[PDB]
Amino acid sequence: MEQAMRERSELARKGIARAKSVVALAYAGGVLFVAENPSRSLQKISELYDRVGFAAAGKFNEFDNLRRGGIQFADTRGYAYDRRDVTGRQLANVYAQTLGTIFTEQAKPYEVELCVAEVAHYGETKRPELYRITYDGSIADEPHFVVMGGTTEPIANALKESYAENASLTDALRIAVAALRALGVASLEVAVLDANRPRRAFRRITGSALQALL
Amino acid sequence: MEQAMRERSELARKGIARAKSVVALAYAGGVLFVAENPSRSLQKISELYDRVGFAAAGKFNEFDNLRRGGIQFADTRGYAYDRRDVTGRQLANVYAQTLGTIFTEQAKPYEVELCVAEVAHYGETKRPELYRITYDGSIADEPHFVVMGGTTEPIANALKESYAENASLTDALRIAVAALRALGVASLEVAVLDANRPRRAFRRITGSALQALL
Amino acid sequence: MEQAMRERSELARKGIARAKSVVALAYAGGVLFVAENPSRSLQKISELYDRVGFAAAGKFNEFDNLRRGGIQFADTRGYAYDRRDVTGRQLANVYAQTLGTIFTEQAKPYEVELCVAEVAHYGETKRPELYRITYDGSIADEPHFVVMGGTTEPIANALKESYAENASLTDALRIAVAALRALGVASLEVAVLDANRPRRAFRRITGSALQALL
Amino acid sequence: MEQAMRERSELARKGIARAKSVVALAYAGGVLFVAENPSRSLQKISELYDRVGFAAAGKFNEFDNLRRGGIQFADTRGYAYDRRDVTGRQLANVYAQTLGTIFTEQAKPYEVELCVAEVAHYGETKRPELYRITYDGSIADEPHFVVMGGTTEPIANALKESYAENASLTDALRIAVAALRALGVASLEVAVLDANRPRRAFRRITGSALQALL
Amino acid sequence: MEQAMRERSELARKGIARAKSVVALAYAGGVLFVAENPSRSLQKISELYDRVGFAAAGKFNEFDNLRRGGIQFADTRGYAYDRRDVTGRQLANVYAQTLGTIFTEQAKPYEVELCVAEVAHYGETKRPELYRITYDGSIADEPHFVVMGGTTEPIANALKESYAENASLTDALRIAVAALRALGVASLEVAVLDANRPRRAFRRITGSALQALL
Amino acid sequence: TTIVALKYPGGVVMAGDRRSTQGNMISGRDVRKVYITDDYTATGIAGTAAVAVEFARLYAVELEHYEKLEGVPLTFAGKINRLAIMVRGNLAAAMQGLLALPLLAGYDIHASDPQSAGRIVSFDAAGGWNIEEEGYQAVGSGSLFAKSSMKKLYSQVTDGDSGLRVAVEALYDAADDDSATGGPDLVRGIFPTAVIIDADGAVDVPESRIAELARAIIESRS
Amino acid sequence: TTIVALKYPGGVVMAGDRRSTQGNMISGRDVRKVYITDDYTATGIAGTAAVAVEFARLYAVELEHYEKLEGVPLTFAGKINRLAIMVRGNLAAAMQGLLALPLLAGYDIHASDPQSAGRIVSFDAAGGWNIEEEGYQAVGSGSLFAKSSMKKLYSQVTDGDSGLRVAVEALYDAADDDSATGGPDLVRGIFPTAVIIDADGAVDVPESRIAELARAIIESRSG
Amino acid sequence: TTIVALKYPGGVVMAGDRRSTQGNMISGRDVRKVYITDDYTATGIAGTAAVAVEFARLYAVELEHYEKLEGVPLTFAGKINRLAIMVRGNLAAAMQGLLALPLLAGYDIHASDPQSAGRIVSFDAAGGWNIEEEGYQAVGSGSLFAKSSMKKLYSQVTDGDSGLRVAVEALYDAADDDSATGGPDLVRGIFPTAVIIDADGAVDVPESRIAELARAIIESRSGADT
Amino acid sequence: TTIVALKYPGGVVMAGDRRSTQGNMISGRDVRKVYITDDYTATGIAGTAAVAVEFARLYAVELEHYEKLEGVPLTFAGKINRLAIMVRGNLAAAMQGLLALPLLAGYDIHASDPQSAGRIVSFDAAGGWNIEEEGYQAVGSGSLFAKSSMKKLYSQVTDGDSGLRVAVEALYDAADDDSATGGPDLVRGIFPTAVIIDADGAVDVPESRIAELARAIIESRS
Repeated sequence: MEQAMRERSELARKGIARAKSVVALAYAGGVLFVAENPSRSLQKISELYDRVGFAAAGKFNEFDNLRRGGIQFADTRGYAYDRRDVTGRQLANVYAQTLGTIFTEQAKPYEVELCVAEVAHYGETKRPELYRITYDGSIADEPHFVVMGGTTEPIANALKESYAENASLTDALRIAVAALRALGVASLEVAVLDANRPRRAFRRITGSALQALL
Repeated sequence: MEQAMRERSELARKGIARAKSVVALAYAGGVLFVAENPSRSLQKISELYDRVGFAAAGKFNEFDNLRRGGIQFADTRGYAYDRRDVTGRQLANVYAQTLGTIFTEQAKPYEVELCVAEVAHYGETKRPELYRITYDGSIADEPHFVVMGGTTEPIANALKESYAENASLTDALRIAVAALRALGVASLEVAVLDANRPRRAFRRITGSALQALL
Repeated sequence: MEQAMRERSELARKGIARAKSVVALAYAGGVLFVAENPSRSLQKISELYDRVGFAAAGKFNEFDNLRRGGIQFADTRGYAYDRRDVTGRQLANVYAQTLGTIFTEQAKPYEVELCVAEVAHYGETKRPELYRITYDGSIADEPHFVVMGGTTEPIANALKESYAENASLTDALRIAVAALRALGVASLEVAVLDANRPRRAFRRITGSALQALL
Repeated sequence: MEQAMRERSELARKGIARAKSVVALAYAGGVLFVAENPSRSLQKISELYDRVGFAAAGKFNEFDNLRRGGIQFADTRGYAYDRRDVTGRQLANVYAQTLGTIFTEQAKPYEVELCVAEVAHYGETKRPELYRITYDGSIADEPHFVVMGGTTEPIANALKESYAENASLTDALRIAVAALRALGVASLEVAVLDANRPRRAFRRITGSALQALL
Repeated sequence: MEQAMRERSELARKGIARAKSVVALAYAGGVLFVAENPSRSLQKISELYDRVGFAAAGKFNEFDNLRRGGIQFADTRGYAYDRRDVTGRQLANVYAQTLGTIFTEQAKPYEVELCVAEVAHYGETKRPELYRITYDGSIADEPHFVVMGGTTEPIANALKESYAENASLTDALRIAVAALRALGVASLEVAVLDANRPRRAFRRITGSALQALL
Repeated sequence: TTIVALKYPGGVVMAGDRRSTQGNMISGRDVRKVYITDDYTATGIAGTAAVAVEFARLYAVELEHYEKLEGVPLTFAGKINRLAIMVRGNLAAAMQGLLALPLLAGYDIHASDPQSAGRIVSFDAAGGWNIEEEGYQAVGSGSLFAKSSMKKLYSQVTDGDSGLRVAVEALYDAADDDSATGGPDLVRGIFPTAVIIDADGAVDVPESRIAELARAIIESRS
Repeated sequence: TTIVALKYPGGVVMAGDRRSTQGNMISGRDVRKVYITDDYTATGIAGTAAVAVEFARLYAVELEHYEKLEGVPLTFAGKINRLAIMVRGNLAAAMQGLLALPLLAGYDIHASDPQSAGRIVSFDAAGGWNIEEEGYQAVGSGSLFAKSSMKKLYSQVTDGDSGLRVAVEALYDAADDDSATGGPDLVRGIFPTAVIIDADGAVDVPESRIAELARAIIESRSG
Repeated sequence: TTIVALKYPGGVVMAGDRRSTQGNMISGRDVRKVYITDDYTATGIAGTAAVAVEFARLYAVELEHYEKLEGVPLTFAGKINRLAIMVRGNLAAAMQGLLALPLLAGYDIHASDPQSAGRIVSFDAAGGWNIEEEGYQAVGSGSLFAKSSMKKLYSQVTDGDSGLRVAVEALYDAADDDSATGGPDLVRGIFPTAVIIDADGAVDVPESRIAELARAIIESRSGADT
Repeated sequence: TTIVALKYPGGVVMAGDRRSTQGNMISGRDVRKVYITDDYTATGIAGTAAVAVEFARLYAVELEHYEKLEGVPLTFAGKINRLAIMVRGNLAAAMQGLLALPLLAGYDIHASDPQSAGRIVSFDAAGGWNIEEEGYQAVGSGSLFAKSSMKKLYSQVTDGDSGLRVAVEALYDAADDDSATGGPDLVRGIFPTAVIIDADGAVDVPESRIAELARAIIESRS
């Protein structure tokens, strides 16, 4: 089966490489999500829980399934225990377990790459956390940024070059959009995990407001 | 039949070979776990029960599954009988059985290698026990140390050379780290089963605590 | 499927031939079990019931499964009927049926060889019984001794040459350890079915007691 | 699937041809079973019900399964209806159906050949009945004798030559043992269905009794 | 899958061609069944219901299964509705469906050919009905006679030549036995569905009576 | 309801009345309660109508089902066992008021002595059975009167004819003392039904012969 | 119903009456309540008829079933356990009124001392069992009367013959004081049934011998 | 049975009596009803013995189970929820008479203000829970008497030591008025048990300290103090 | 029934009476209620006979089952838990009247201080357990009388011998005040049974020694 898993890995890798790109960056404000997205209504960035966000690249129906699954998991846990007990690390761990099971047992692997991010609770000091989960369930935490989908090399290099820790929202956005180029309101999906919010940190930046930061 | 088993055996072995390394060493105060681990929150060393610890090399989602399964088993046994009835030999046995089943019946074999360790109960004299369970369910207990993941030969040789029975925590760390080199706080995961603890022997060494030893 | 049966039989045969060896010998005091075993906690010799013992060669997780299954069977029968109704023959028979099923229906054959032995009940005269069950469920009763695991030929002959009926424990032990050579306390697992015991005939011979015998 | 069926037939035929031989002969006093059997405790001839007996050649674990299955069937029928409603024909019929199923569905065919025999009830006149069931579920009733296992040709010829209807027990035994030669108490298993018995017609002939007859 | 179907058909056709022959003939009395059958106790002709009969050629254990299945079906329907609601057409239709399923889904096709026959109820006028169901579930109703098993051509030709509608029992028997030759009481199984029977039309003709008819 | 059975030299006879009641009201006059269940057995059933018919019908099916599967009929012991098991199966329902009890009459073709091969077997609600050894038995609301009558008349039984007469008279006595059991109805021409079983087999007794017996009994007591 | 069992030197004897009642009405006069269940055991059962017959029949099947499967008979302890488990299985039904209790008599071929190898075992509705150590036991509606009689007569038991006599007399006393237990019927010629078990196995006692015993008892009390 | 808990500046204390009764009969004198369930929590349980021990044992297992699986302990809210859910699971049995109610005492390490990080939570048979805001709580046959006593004495609580004294005195008052609650046994030397929890974690209070408190209370009410 | 257990220096003793009753009637005189369940434990059970025997038998099997599977015996705490769980398993049946309660006596080989390594554990119907800290315990219809007796006698216990005497006397007092508990039967020669457990393991006390104790107690009170 050496070739079996070999072929499954190829199929997924190709699908993802063929998809549009997404980046997540840590900034003084919180965490910033920027994705190439032409669609008006189909989303690749999403809230999961109070301080936890989600971004994906690849086949939409597949990462949307995982998005819903994550929300289900997060809401279920917060109710069985408490809201404060749900963490981005817990969600990343469950996505790893899930993709791993999908990768080896599903008829076809999921052609997706996920990012789970978490910011501090209101009034706390805690470095943002970024987790990247790939199609085979491999998982990695990143300190500063995550790039997914399409040809990531140029984008990651551009970030590795221009990325500054604790940049403002505007500077972070510009850095991100530029790295992505390696773009206007109509082709971008933007949102942040705003650590300054009391409970729900996730907020989308759209239309005029998004224009203002460009 | 015979060929298929060989291939599953090849797939698992290669994966284990490709992963980062881990060592466990018996020492005067208990057992020391040292693993190459860049991650801030993803762990390959863990508590299982009062006097029992766990370390793994290989695919994270897979050994994390086994970690959780072990904890489930231990806590259940302890509750159904008594805490003192849970042993490292017992856990090793159950991992052997589990991995054996996984290896022959799962869609893909688990690319993992496990170590289960146990130290004496508080105020008792009992040599630490080290068990190594491989991907096919094969099991063996080592007197002095266990090496898992990546290229083990140089590491095992280095240990076979520098290993002293009943070394201090500091000396054991040096031997361990060095053997691994064949690595700063930021790239190491360290923990011990401290036989001097009253009940829960497992304790992580990180940051400043880790610094004193290095 | 003729080829498939051929391959399974080869897989098991090749697996046991790679394992450490074990002998069981009828002796003046009962049955003696001697196995090459470096491990201190992992066991290949075991009690099954009052007058019935078990020894195995091969893959540990697999023969340990069978060991536990046997104990389950024996304890259940004894409870449903009476203790005196459990016999070595009965257990050997059930292992034969079990391994036969495993050999033809499991994903992989069990790489094991087992010995079931029985001695007389306290104060009775009855020749000890030795049964050997192989990986395909074939079963044979032996009058004097059983050899399992690794390269059995030299051991069997070394035994067929030196074996004396009704030898003392010490003589039996040396005969056995010698036949095996074709080994100190630290590399041997030893136990007997002691017909002189009132109920539970199984007793291990370890440490100082075993040393004085070698 | 024509090839698979051919290989299944070939495997079973070979196994049976490799096994020790057994004969059943109708005689004046009932039916005589004689089998080559070195074992002290493993049996290939057995009681099934009041007037019904069983003999088998081939793989022991497999024909012992069928033995137990038949006894289960007989005892159940007798209890659900009446003892007198259990017949050899009935049992032969159920073995045919069972082996047929096993031959086509099981992972590996049973390497066995069965004989079911029945004698008259006490004080009745009724020719003994002998049924032979082969590995594929084929069934045949024989008037005078049945030969199973190993190389049957010479044995069947010897019988075809020396067989006399209504021979005495001693003459029948000699005829049988001789036909088999084409053996002392220690290598023979002997039993009869004794039509002269009030209810349970099955009785073994062992040790001195058998020795005296030989 | 064209070949697989071809092979299954071939296997069944061969098995049936290798079996002993059976004929069923309509006559003034009702249907007549005559089969080549050496056996004293194994039957290939049977009573299915009050006015319905069953005959089969091929592998005994397989057609006996179908015989029992049909009796189960008939008795159940009769109980569920009314006896008079059970018909030959009904049973033949159920056999077609059953053998169709067996032929495509069983591990091995059934090597059987069935005849279902029905005569008028007492005091009614209704042509007998003969149905022939083959191994693949194909079904055909015949006006005058049915031939199954072995080499049917010569037998069918002989019938096609000497068959007379509304023949007497003795004449029909002779015609049938002769067609079959292309035997004595000891090698024939004979039975008839007797129209001039108030409820159960099936009756066997054996021993002295059969001889008289001959 | 009353159902009687008695052994005579060479066979057995079973007879049953025709009445059904709903409380005090007569709800039926022609109920048939005695069924031939195979060539050598008959079953008479007292109690819940729905259950009684099921028993007789299913039992006869079961007997012939065995015969057709196995090529031979059940032994008599086997026939008893199957009926007992069927009755036990109804225990739960019987405890809810759906209670019916069979009486089994048969001729055992495998018996040593054909003179006494007749069999009568009674059953309780839990599937208990008893092979009657005293020559007669009865079940139903009038069974006590029927048996106290047979106790006095049974000595007159020397053949099938006298056996039948005594059975009909026992039924008559049951109807005389039990309002839930119906006597011969001369106005409507409805009489008890009966089955006789012997070496030849089980056969229905013609109404005309039972009518004649009834008239003789009636004349005798006038 | 009354069933008695007692040990004598070398064996055991068990006897039972023949009566069944439906309330006050006598519903049977020839019921057999004592069954040989294997070569060395007999079971007598009091209570619900349907349950009693099932027990005896199924139990004997189970005993021989084991023997055929395993090549050897159950030990006596095993025989006890299987009967107990079977009784326990009926507990639910027994609580609904389908209650039956076995009395087990046997000869243990594996016993050390053949003089006292006789065994008597009683059972309760939950499957509890007791190996009787006082020499005799009884179950059924007349068991008290039978035991109080044996209490006085047991000293006369020195062999199988006297053992049988005492058993029959205990049954007689039970029938004398309990209307649900039947005494010897001299008019019909129906008597209690009995089984004797010794080293040669379990055998049915001939009616003629029991009849003779009954007549002697009767003559003795006429006086 | 009586179990009391109260908050003092910097922590919380929980104490329970030692008695069990079967009707009027004293069936036990040394029952321990207060269990440390993790580093920062203790559970005291009144009601059916079998159910009480199950709760404490299983709950402690569950807490540590989560910690080992997830690498971090449940938040205090989570610990409350899990206990409540466990209690609700027993509702059916409780309605059959197998009723037991826990009282939960804890120190919330994540609380803003460490002075008031002590927590007391009560539970009803249906899994209802309430975080106590009035400083103290009690459960069991003597809980009314204990609470009416604490109502008067609570103003004297200014530290762990006085908190412990008030808890022991409330138990004393409960035993004084409720025959199903046991007072200090000076003859046998058996006393109520107690746990104190602060920033350094939950610890068992030494019997000797409780004995000393009991003696002072006793002497104070004799007038031997005077 | 009465079953008593008490700790003495170096071990523990358990003793039980021999009586069974069915209402007022004495139904047994030789019932054995105290069983050695492993090398270092004994169980005495009061209540429903069928349940009591099951407990002792199954419990002993379970203990040795664990030892054979795991190579080592359960800790004493584990032995307690398993018994408790087994008792809880019977709760439903116990509520239907099949109630039995075990008393557990043992010697903990892992205990620090061998003088006080004796253990006595009581159990309630729901699986509740209590490790006794006052030195003795009793269960059954006479357990109150036995404990009131031991309360006065326990100070005399200084060794196994005196422990045994106090246990037998407590049983004697139980029998004296409770008709469901049997006293020594000097006519039949039947006495309470006892087990002693110390560092050398659990052993049955010879009948002769118990008989001697009984006679002394009797003479003492005459």
